[PDB]
Amino acid sequence: GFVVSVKVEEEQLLFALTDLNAEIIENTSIPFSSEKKPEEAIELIAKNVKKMCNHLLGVGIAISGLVNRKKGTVIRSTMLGWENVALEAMLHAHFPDIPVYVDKNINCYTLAELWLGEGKQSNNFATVSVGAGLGLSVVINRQIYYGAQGGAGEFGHTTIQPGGYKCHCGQKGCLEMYASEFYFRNRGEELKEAYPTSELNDFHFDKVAKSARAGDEMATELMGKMGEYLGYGIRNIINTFNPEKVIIVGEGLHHRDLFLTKIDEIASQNFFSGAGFETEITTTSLEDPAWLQGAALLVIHQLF
Amino acid sequence: GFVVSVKVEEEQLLFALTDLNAEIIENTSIPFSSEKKPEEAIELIAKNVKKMCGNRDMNHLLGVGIAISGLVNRKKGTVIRSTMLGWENVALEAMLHAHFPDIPVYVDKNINCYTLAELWLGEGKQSNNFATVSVGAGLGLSVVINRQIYYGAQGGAGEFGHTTIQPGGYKCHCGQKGCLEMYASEFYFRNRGEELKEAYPLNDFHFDKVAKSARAGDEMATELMGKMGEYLGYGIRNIINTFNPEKVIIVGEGLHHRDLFLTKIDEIASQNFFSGAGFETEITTTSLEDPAWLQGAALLVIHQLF
Ligand SMILES: OC[C@H]1O[C@H](OC[C@H]2O[C@H](O)[C@H](O)[C@@H](O)[C@@H]2O)[C@H](O)[C@@H](O)[C@@H]1O
Ligand SMILES: OC[C@H]1O[C@H](OC[C@H]2O[C@H](O)[C@H](O)[C@@H](O)[C@@H]2O)[C@H](O)[C@@H](O)[C@@H]1O
Ligand SMILES: [Cl-]
Ligand SMILES: [Zn+2]
Ligand SMILES: [Zn+2]
Repeated sequence: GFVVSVKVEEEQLLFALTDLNAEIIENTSIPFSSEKKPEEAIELIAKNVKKMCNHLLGVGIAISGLVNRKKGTVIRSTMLGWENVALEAMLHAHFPDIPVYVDKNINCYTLAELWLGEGKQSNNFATVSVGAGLGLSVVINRQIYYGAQGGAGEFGHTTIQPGGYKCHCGQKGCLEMYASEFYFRNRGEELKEAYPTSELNDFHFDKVAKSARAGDEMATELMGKMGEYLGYGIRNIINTFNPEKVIIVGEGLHHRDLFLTKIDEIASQNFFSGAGFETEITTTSLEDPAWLQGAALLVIHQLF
Repeated sequence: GFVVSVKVEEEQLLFALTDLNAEIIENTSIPFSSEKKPEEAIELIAKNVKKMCGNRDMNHLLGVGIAISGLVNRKKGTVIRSTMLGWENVALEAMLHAHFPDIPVYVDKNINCYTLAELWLGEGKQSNNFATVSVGAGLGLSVVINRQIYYGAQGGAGEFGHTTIQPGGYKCHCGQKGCLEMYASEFYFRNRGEELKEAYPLNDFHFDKVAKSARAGDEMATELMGKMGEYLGYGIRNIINTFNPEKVIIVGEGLHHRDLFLTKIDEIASQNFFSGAGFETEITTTSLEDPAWLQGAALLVIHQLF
């Protein structure tokens, strides 16, 4: 009795085999750029699901973008450049009598928080992810809020700087262009000429954090500003939702020492704290594999 | 039976007498700036509640509903924080009960009251997840999820006017810098208008006055009004990407001058995460009018009594 879950990131596919309590039995990571390559990615997924396995009760998939959870399709992921991808149908060519379920990445994480994490107690909280992009999932009554057609929570594509950086979504000035890994490239390209002896020219989160800790001037400017914008974003979430608490999650937390304080400084100055009512902003006690545990719970709740 | 409703604005107090369908029977408005004067406001409210009742059996007054800006504790009827008014911990319901100790008094945020009117009387009656956004003196939001207003943890949800649209921008009455309200409401006209004086050699920055000058062809007022509409567009875009509402209902006194900014909203807000995939979100103006703030505050009472 087992479930297989998948997280489709932009530069790697993650897999796990879990039991019926979403406890991980095995997990792996396959380097692959899925950008504009859904068919090839899905063949790799099928191959790697088969590799991990009769008593496969389902496959759960966490992915970026607008998903139709009813049909198992990826309507629009501008993170991946995927347009109307029939993910469930395509995997069912390989695994005919195995349920496939798809949901937005951060919604899957939030299922994990609800069942295993600091969303055990709470009934109204928000989950914000930091890393490659910026994600949001809001829980209202221990239920994820999906909005009219499952698209709620594209908080990364709220405008934080009108007229600012061009986003992958087609808009200018999206929060994700300032309050995620994308900022390091957007701003780092502009700063090259001013900082010609910077170590830094790979703008992945890890590399930027490494250089910032090493005292590189450009890297610390990038990391400092990204934290400020993330602070604005979390403040916005607070003033908008009045959540009981905000739970920060995501791979960016490997470098939390470089931005959490900045987030707290900004986000704790909010509409309700002006009256003396503080909103708790806390980091998840779950780790990176909870994206996969959550995608598994996607299947498990469909069963029971 | 009847109820009396009140809307506490920043420069006037509005009143209505209402039957139990929220139909307005009487109304009045007193020009009074309640800015840092809660005690005087309550005396005026008490006076005008009585005036609304007229010669009626006061025994038939079923309750009083009050629409107001800011963070309200809707259980105790306190105004915890209205930075629009400069009020903090005003025990509005208790102060009123001192005058009317034997009738219910209910308090809620202004745009929540309007949204009750949309739910019962308007374009919200036929929807289950929609967002209501008010334009005028400030920028309000109420979101309905399953035909219920979403209040969040302590009733504070929807301070969307105090999301940051321009980091480092205009100082807001809430204490933050760069709030959406400083760009997508009447406040923008003062904020930006003061900066544009030297560029355009209009001195009253109220919404009505700026609208008048913009229609008359005043370059400054036209520039103010266009940009305000752009910012309101971004605000509504953000609402859409955040909530994926079935629809957005625009409401408020700012709509008296809708022809000066509504097309700018649609241009910006229609470009959103879901419309990129061919799914349009309807953005429409309410068919209700200004008195629905008062009808909503009456519904606040009625639908808590019955
Ligand atoms: O925050 C870490 C997280 O970033 C992405 O997911 C968040 C977010 O990214 C874009 O805004 C999409 O439009 C949203 O639908 C996504 O929720 C990465 O995809 C994810 O792998 C990473 O953990
Ligand atoms: O939009 C017209 C409306 O503006 C104000 O109410 C909206 C909003 O103002 C601030 O952001 C407050 O902090 C919020 O609690 C309010 O909902 C005016 O107070 C109102 O009279 C007017 O109709
Ligand atoms: Cl600020
Ligand atoms: Zn974007
Ligand atoms: Zn503000």
